Amino acid sequence: DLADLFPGFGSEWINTSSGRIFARVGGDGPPLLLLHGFPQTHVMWHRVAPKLAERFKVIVADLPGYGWSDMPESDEQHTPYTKRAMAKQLIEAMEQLGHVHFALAGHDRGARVSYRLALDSPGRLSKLAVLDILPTYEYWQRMNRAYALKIYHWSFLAQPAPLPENLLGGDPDFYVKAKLASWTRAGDLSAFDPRAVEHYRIAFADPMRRHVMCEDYRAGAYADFEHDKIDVEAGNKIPVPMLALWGASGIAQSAATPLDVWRKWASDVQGAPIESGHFLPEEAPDQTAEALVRFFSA
Amino acid sequence: LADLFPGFGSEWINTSSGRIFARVGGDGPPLLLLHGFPQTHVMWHRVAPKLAERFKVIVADLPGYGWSDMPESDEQHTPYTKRAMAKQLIEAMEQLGHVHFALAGHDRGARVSYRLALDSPGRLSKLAVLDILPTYEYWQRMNRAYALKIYHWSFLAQPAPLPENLLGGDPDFYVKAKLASWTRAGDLSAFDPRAVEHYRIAFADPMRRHVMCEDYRAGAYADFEHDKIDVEAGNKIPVPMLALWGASGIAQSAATPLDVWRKWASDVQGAPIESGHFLPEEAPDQTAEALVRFFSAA
Repeated sequence: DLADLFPGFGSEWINTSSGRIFARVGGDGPPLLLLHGFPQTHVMWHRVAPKLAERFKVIVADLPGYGWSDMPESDEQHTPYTKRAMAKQLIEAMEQLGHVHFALAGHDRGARVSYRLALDSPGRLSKLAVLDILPTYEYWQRMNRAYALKIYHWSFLAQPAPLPENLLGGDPDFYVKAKLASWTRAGDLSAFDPRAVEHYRIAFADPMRRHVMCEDYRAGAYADFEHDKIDVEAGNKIPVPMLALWGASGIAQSAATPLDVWRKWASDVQGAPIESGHFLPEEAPDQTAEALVRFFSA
Repeated sequence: LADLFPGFGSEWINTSSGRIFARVGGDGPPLLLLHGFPQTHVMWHRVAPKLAERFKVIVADLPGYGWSDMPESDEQHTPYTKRAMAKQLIEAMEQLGHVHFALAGHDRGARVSYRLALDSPGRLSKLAVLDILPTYEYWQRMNRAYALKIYHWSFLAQPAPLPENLLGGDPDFYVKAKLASWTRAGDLSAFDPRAVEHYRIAFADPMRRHVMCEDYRAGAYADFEHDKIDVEAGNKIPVPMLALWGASGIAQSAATPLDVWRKWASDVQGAPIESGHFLPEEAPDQTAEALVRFFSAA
């Protein structure tokens, strides 16, 4: 019994060669794909997608393996949950809608899908927005005591199965709520819509879903990092005009500005802090929506 | 629970910070053996008998571990800082009349030991640390590879009750996962099954698990801070010390251990042992011979 947090939006099951993508679709105008991250689902956009739906066809997609999207069978390399493979799957999903050139905003894992998409297939993107991430390579290259403690879950969830799966099963409700709360500015669940939290909680209550999320982070520690590394060493930069938003108290933020990081990764990047923790579209939807609307409006 | 030290006495030693449980046997110069995580004093059951031919062997449960009392922690995890555990073990040895003693530590117990040797070198005749580098060095070398190898350093250091809640769902799984994963063989075959029972039973207690996390929280914070002060002040252990490490243990990853220990100790000798992390259980002969040789010399 989950709430419909996108009234007026349609519900689409988009067939891909790797399984269905679930999407809420609303609005008209240029296509804009919105990708959620961990440990959420598409419903994390529920406060900003209506604002975007004023000017765009907004596709609010569950990542491969997340939410109501099918979970592709993983392999030893976690291939389907590498950002390269998710980007390819979402490109195929977007093609099923006849969208071969689209705007993309991603948050957290979905933002990693999104910059990887921009690196692999920049022709697919009109403009890219990434919310509160640095490239996965940068997290791993900056790995030190302080970051290891802050994003312990990057190493914890990347442990070989079934260690994180089994530990996550010890208190999945506590864990997903602890993640949501601890990454907000508030430090509790008060920034979230209780109906959205229920979406996240139900998704996280499913051990197969939790395993996918670990596959995602295992990809994030290995193949995703390797893919990123190849780009850094080749000097490959995202040519897609890009917006990098981050929470003043979000994950990506540190002394050195996330914009300065992305400038090494993107030829055309503007950025701005949002007074927010990690969950920009829910902790600060008005500031987030306006930033995206302003950046994507063309 | 099996008696793994036949002929060893049992002592509950009062300290200001709770009772320290220890098996005591042998005769000769006092030698304190300290276990680590997720073990208890019984991990010495294969080497202490040989040690007890030459030494008065005191096989203690760390403060908070095994059958030692669990001082209530605080927000700084003070009693489970290695500094505090060392002071409590000094007290305990004082109760027995041992103001100057030999000390062999493994894992967390080796962290207590080198901290003891930095804080109160006059208390130590000689020091052996088994399969560790200083906590500072683990954190200073916490790159992507090492963050994945010892993810638990950052996972168990997460604020309570996060790791405690995950560990509580299936504690047997985690303690066995840890014992297995750090051995050469990657399973539990190196361990006396009766010893595993001791470890599993200790780990079954939620308060014991909490202490373990407190240990790791101190490890991520106060312990690191205390180490940082000493390295950045150039303080070196002046106690003749033996560093043993497993060729397949934790210490050997991230750094060549003798090179690291030479920065920390003015009189250090080193020997790898073909073993995983659990030198005295995976390589009891080689470990006991190295310890006897080292402690019987000067």
